[PDB]
Amino acid sequence: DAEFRHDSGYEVHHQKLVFFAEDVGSNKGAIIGLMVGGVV
Repeated sequence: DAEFRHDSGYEVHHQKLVFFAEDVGSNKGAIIGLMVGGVV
């Protein structure tokens, strides 16, 4: 994700992708909520 306004930062070799996947996994919950609607 944007660690700060989509700033640059390769971080590491591929562990960066691993972390991204985790972010994604968790996010899904909030994502569904948004799809439904905040006031829904």
